[PDB]
Amino acid sequence: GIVEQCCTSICSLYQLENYCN
Amino acid sequence: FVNQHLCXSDLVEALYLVCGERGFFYTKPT
Repeated sequence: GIVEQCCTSICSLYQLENYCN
Repeated sequence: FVNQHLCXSDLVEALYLVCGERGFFYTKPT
């Protein structure tokens, strides 16, 4: 749910840069 | 950083600045 906790809530850029791929 | 609110338009806009040409591809279906 990268979009869930991020769109339906808040998240951390750290886990966001983990998608660099 | 600011509240990490990302929704499609921002989701990609985020990985875009967070990753950029590094190659970012968020999910959606899974």
